[PDB]
Amino acid sequence: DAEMAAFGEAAPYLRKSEKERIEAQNKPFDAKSSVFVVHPKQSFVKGTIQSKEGGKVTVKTEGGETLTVKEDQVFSMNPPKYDKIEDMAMMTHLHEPAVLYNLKERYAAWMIYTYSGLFCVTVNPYKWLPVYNPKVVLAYRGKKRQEAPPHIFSISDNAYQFMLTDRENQSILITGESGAGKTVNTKRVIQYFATIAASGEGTLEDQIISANPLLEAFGNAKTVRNDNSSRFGKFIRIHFGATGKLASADIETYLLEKSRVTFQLPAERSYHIFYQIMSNKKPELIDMLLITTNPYDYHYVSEGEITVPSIDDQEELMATDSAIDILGFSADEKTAIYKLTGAVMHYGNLKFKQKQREEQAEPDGTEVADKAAYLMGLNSAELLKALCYPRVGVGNEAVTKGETVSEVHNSVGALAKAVYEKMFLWMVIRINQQLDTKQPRQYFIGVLDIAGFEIFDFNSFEQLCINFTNEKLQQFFNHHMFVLEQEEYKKEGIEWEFIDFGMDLAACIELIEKPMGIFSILEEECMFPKATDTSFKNKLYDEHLGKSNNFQKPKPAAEAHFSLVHYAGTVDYNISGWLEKNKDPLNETVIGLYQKSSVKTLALLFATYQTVSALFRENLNKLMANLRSTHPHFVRCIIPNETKTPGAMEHELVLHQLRCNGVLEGIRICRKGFPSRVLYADFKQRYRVLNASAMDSKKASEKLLGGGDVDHTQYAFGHTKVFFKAGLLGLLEEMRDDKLAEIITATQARCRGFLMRVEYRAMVERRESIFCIQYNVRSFMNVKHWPWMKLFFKIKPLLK
Repeated sequence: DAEMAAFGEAAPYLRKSEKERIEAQNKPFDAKSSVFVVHPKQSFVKGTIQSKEGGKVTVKTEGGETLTVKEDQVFSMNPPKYDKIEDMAMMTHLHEPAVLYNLKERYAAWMIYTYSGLFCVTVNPYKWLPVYNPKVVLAYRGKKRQEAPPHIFSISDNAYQFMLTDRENQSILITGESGAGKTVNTKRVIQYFATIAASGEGTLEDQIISANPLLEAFGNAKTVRNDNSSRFGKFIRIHFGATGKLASADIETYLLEKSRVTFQLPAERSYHIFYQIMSNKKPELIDMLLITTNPYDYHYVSEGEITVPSIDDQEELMATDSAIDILGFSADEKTAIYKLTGAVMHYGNLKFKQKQREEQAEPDGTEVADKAAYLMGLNSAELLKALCYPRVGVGNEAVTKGETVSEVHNSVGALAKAVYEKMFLWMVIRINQQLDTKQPRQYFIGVLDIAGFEIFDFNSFEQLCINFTNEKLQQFFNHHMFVLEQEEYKKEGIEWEFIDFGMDLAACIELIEKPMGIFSILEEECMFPKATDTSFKNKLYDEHLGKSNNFQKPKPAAEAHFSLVHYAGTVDYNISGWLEKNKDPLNETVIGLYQKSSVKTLALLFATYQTVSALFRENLNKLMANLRSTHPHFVRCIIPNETKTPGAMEHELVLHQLRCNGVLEGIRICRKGFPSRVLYADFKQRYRVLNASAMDSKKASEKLLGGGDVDHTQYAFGHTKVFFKAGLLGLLEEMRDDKLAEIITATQARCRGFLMRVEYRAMVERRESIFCIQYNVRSFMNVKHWPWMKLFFKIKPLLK
C-alpha cells in the first residue's frame, strides 16, 4: 500500500490491498477435511471430505455434489496463507490442482502475472489493462523480483541488471499456443529495452521497433484463435553496448507458414499484406500491381475470410509502408516487394488446359501470365514454356520434360510459395543490415519467440520440427534448473545429490537428431530417386522398432504411422508428404528465368540456387548454441478460454498448457528436493507459538523443531535457512491454527467480558437521571390539565 504508488493505478492488477490480503490469509481453515478432487466433467473441483471408505473417498463439492473417488483422486489444499501467491513454487502443496487453482484465482481478480518457479506465467486478459503503463515501466526499473509483484518487466529488467552485474549475456524465452498472445509480450518486452536504455541522442530504437509491423504484414494473419497470429518464429539479439546503452539488433526467422500463401482455412485468412494492399489506401498500388480491390479475384487469398472487424487494413498499409522506409529500403526494393507480392496473387490465377489428344498442359491464355511476367521482369512466353515444358537435366545433359495440368498448377503454387518465402527471408536480412552499426558490442539480450509443443489429432512434419524444438528447449531448462538448484544446496550446506534433470529427455532427442535417427532416415531416402513415403516408413521401423523405447507404433482410435514419447506426452505422427515437403521440389527452368530477371531483387533472392530438415537442424543448432552462452530467462504465455472471455478459464485447457509448458515439470523437479525454504526469522515469528517455551535467529529455529510429533527428516537446515519437503509447512500452520483459537478465543472473552463490564458502569450511572426524567414527565401529564397550573402558565410571564 505504502509501497505501491509508482503503479498506483495499475496496483490493483499487480497486487491487492493490504487487507484484501489479510482478510484472505487470516481466515478459518480445516486442513484434514478441505481438499481438491478429480472430476469427470470439470477437471478438478474443490470439496470437503465427508467420509473415508478405507481407500475410497466421499466428498462434498463446491456447488454441491457428492462423489466417492479413490484415495489418489484426492489432493490436499493449501492453507489460506497461500491464496494468490506470487510464486506458486512457494506453496507447500505442489500438486496439479493447486497450480491450476492459483492461476485461476488471481485471474478472476484480474492478475495476469503469476510466477511458477522461474517462469513468469502470463494469462490473456482479453481486455485492456493499465499494466503496460508508462508508470510501471519505471517502477520495475532497478527492482529484484522480490521487491515487486509478478510482472514481465520484472523479468525484463532483471535481465538487464544481471546483464551488467554478471557480465553475461541473457535470454528470454517466450512460448505458448497460437492464441496465448506472445507477439504482444515480445513486442512489449522489446519496447522495454528500447526505453530503459536508449542512445538515439531515424534511430535504432525505432527501426528496432518498426521492424515488427513489416514482418507482421508478411508473416502474420488471422487465425481462428488470434486475429494477428504469428505464423513464424523469431529470435532477436539486442546488442547492448559497454556502457549499457543500445548498440545493435539481430533478427532470425524460423518456420514460416508457407501454406497460407496458397491456402487458408474457412475461418482464417492469409497474410495481412494482401488484404492491406487491396484495401485501397494507396490506389496507385492497385493499378501498379494490376489487380483489383475484390479478393475474390485471387483464389490464393480468399479461400477463407477477407475481412476482420478488429483490423483496419487501410491504417496498416501505411504502417507497413512507412516502416519499410524507416527500415532503409530502396524505393525500388520497396517497389519489388510490392510488385512481387502481387505477382504471387496472379500466379494463383494462372490457368491451364489439356492439349488435345495429349495429356499435356497447355496455357489457357496469356492474360495473367502477361501481368505476372511483367511484374516480375520476365517474358510471358519463356515463362509459360518453362512451366509447361520443364527442361530438365537427367544424365549429363538437359532433357526436356512435359507436364500435366495437375502438375503445373502444383508447380506454380510451389514457386508462389517459394518466392514469397525467400522474399520474406530477404526482407529480414535487409532489416538486419540496417540494424547493423559500427559501435562496439559487449553483450546482448536474446528474445526468443516460437511456438510450444502443441498436440493435434493430426501431427505432420511441421509438428515434429516444432515439437523437437520444444523438447530441446525444455531440456535446456531442466538443466539450468539442475545447475541452479545444486548451487543452493551448496550455498546452504545441505547434502543433496542429484542427477541432471535434462538427462531424462536425452533419449527422445537422440532418436530424432542422431545419425540413424528419424531425420537422417528422412533425409537419406530423399536421395533415392524412387523412394516412397511408404518406403521411408519401413526404413523407419526396421531400424527403430522394438529396438527403441521412445519409438512406438500408433494405437488406432485421422491415421498415424508412428508415435513418439516426448516429455509432454505421446505424439502420433503421420508421414505423408514428408518426402516431398522435405525435397522442396522447384521447377528449375523457371528459377532460371528469375535468376535473370530485370527485377534485380527477384534476381537476387534466387542466386543461392540438400534437404529442408537439413537446415532446420543447422539453424536450430546455431540457436540452441546461442541460447547456451546465455543466462536463460523464461516466460510462459497462457490462454484462458477458447471462447475469448476475460476473467475466465477452461480448466483442462489451461491444464494442458501447463504440461507442455514446462510449468508442471518445474513443479515436479521442485517437489523432489526441498521445495519450501524458510528464512530463520521468518521462521521464528510465525511459529514460536508452537512450543514457545523451548537467542539466535538461527540456532533458535533449530532448537524449536525440538518439539512436535513431526518428521525430523523432512527438513534440513543450513546457513541461511531451513529446507522443507511438501505438506510440511502445511502441517506446521495447522498446529499453529489450533494455537490461535486458543490465543484468540481467550482474548475474545475478556474483551466480551470487559465489554459488558462498562455497560454496567453506564447502566448504573444512568440509574437516577432516568427517574428524574421518569417522574418529571408524569407530573406534567397530570398538571397541564389543572386550572391552577394553566393559570400560573399564562401568568408566569408577567413576572420578573
